[PDB]
Amino acid sequence: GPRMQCSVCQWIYDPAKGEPMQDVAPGTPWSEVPDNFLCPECSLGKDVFEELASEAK
Ligand SMILES: [Zn+2]
Repeated sequence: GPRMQCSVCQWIYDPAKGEPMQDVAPGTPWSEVPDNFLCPECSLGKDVFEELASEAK
């Protein structure tokens, strides 16, 4: 259960919470996360995004 963050607004993405109400349910691979996804605070082209996501191992 990793978590990412945007180096713009500073929004942490916890797969344990995610934005299931945005076409992205918890426990989702950042990879699967459709580029359509845009930080609700600093959208972002998913380019300024890093870290990990989705719970595993
Ligand atoms: Zn953000």
